[PDB]
Amino acid sequence: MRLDGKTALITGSARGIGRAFAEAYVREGARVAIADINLEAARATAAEIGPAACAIALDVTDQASIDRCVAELLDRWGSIDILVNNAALFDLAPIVEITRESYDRLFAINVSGTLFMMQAVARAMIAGGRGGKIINMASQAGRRGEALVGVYCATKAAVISLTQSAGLNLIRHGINVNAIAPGVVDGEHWDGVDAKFADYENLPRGEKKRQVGAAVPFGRMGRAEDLTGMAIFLATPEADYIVAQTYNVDGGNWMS
Amino acid sequence: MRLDGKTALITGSARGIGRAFAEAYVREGARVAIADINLEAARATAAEIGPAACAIALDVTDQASIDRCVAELLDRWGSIDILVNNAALFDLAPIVEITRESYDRLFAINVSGTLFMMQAVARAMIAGGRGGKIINMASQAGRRGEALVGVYCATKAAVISLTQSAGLNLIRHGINVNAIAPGVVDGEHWDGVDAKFADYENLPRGEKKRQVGAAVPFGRMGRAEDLTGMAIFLATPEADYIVAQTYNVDGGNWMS
Repeated sequence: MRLDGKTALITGSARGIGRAFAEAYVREGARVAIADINLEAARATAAEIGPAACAIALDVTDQASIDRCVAELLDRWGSIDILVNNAALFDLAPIVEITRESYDRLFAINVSGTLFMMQAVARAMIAGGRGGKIINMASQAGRRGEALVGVYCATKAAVISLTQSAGLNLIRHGINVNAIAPGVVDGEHWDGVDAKFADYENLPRGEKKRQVGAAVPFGRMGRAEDLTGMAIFLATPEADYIVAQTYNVDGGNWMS
Repeated sequence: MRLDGKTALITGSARGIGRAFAEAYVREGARVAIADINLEAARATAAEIGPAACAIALDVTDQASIDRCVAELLDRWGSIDILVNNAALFDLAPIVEITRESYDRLFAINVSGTLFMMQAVARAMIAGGRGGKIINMASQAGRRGEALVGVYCATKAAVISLTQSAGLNLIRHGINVNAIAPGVVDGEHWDGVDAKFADYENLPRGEKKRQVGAAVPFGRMGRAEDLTGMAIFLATPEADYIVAQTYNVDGGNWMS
């Protein structure tokens, strides 16, 4: 019970890593909110997790949806103790092929979504008068640029920047802001991603995903379970002195 | 004449640092384009600099304006050898006071403008078949976040990221992409900026501009003349092996 009697809002937690954190958080005695743009999947996951989880519709790109979300949880819980900006989108393409739609969309969700979601919750925490914890999800992509991932990389670099700015600015109110930077995490999305690289680099279908996983010092592609420990640690008082940091949990993929 | 017989498009060069680069490039024997959103000012500076400089209206936030600018210059010069993305906006405010309006502009001009402007000129350079030089303008603000400069810092962090992604992707076509990161450059704009900080941190009017200047290791605030040397160098062949780098020219304000 490392998170006993605490409330956590996790964005884009209907599936993937977001769901993992939710399950882990609940296991530690915390009440979580499965926020997602599709209320169907949200309710499904929330019901699958138990009485400790509840669903709620959220479009991080829409201010109205953001203010509704926060106000509703405030009445159901009385206070939001932890916020995990997990909602994000991925895409890839060389410089000369980047489209305005790719740019517009990734920045709207990855950057804009994280920022205003932070602002909404931070304003509540300040009012609450008892601080809180905010964890952003960066990525190794945000540490260094890549030839075919310009747009995605740039959004993650921005997240790291915002974590530092928010961190220094909000710590005075007792709010810790830090981020976690995963490396290469397995998931179904790798089917198409691999196809993309295979086509962009003249590589056999499936070679890319193989190369990537073998290049990880640890010796394998990431897993959600590799991240939950840190997700929990940063939310405990044993981390009260950790401010505006981005911790890499990537099996050695990148060293910071 | 280190840039003899070359052409350079410099965005937002009607005034400030952008104008200093243009005057310097013209001194090294190059033909330049004073691109600005205000053609009145653009023409004025072009006439002031001489027969080597021409004016042209450009709004880096509008694809149409971007394509027209490149096409026109291609007819006038035949090729664009150098592109300096200098156009940018500055703004500051605590997290809880950041407006969508502030976010929208800065990202539109500082990030979006740099990316698509890069793509347009890169396309031309690749078609040209003889490569080229691209120089982005970063900032110390892109190296680490600040409490009251969240938006601006995030945009510059994204620039550094885009400079790396483009650098790695375009070097294969003979195009060098790098960035310059100035520290605190003196300006009139500092009049209002100082007022802002003075009001935000309970400081005497003018104390902020003083403190910042005194904190620079070198012993004084930046000047446009401090940056021209690096601007020229990165466009010469002595920098052909320099790829995807961001060089700080800040008198020691930040170390990389």
